[PDB]
Amino acid sequence: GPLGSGQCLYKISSYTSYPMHDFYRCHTCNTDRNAICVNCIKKCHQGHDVEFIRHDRFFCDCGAGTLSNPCTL
Amino acid sequence: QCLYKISSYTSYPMHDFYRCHTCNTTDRNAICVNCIKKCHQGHDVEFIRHDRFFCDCGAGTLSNPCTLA
Ligand SMILES: [Zn+2]
Ligand SMILES: [Zn+2]
Ligand SMILES: [Zn+2]
Ligand SMILES: [Zn+2]
Ligand SMILES: [Zn+2]
Ligand SMILES: [Zn+2]
Ligand SMILES: [Zn+2]
Repeated sequence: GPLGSGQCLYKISSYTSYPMHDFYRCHTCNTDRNAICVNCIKKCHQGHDVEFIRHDRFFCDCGAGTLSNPCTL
Repeated sequence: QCLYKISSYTSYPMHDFYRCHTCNTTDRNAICVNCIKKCHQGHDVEFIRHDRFFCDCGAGTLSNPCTLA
């Protein structure tokens, strides 16, 4: 298998999957964008207009090449 | 004071990034501090701080009170 595909945890995928977290935004309660935990979104905002959001602490749209201009770094 | 205290735990799980409203072809983008300075100089940028465990609902910041407290 490719390098980094073993089952020892000292491998790249352990580090790149680690700094992620998920939360919800409720657009029904609004306009300053809020952040809501999963338990509250399911119980406190049942039937509301909700949005799932996943954050990667180190992800950068600029360096990732998703913006109109290429990253200068 | 000793660092083994509640405030150490409550300050730890935070991270910050920038949104560039000038570069709006990617909606709700996330940009690092180095890129916002060198790649988006003069753009309409917004600093955003997030706490992994913060919840506006439980915090009482929304119109209705939280039902899970
Ligand atoms: Zn909550
Ligand atoms: Zn709501
Ligand atoms: Zn950049
Ligand atoms: Zn970047
Ligand atoms: Zn920009
Ligand atoms: Zn976050
Ligand atoms: Zn709640």
